[PDB]
Amino acid sequence: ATFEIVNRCSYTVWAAASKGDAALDAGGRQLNSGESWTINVEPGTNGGKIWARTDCYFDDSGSGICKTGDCGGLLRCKRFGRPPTTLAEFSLNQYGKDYIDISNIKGFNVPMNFSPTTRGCRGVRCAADIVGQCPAKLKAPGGGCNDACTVFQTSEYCCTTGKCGPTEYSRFFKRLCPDAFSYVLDKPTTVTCPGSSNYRVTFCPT
Repeated sequence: ATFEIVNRCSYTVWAAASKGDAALDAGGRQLNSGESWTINVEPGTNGGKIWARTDCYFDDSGSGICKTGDCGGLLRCKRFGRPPTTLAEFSLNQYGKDYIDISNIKGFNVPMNFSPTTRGCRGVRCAADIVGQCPAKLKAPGGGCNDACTVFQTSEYCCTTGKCGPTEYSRFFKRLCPDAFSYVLDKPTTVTCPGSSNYRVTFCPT
């Protein structure tokens, strides 16, 4: 499957793509404002994620640090990124269909559109100014808007027991971005696409 990753932000981002225990494609790359990077994701990938990282520094070996979304200090991510991270999430070729969503469960750093480039389903978007409107207690000093689990480490926010409800903090993310997951047991905003669809992830779509 092809994913075209487009940075429409005025600032540089370092895109990342992983399924948690491996890179997808090269796993990460710098995208200056306006740049596009097309990756190939193996059919059947379950639990893949694409995200932006901000304010990164990498040495010549590809080792360094990012203020949001850092994946063990690597340019080329093999693992998931440090919150806060707006997440484009997908599982491909799952009994004939693909499943996509955007999630704010690990917070928000950069606005995103995640859309098919092929027929048969709709995209999803979370492009509100979540960072600017972020509740004071969720603001990440390093940049971005943390989720409440990350900040407070409670069963209720992290849904540890598999029982949790919406919270004042989840409702903030849901108000600004109704079409993204705001907490683990949110009413799903997953889109079912034809199996083997292709996609585009656009940072700062508006």
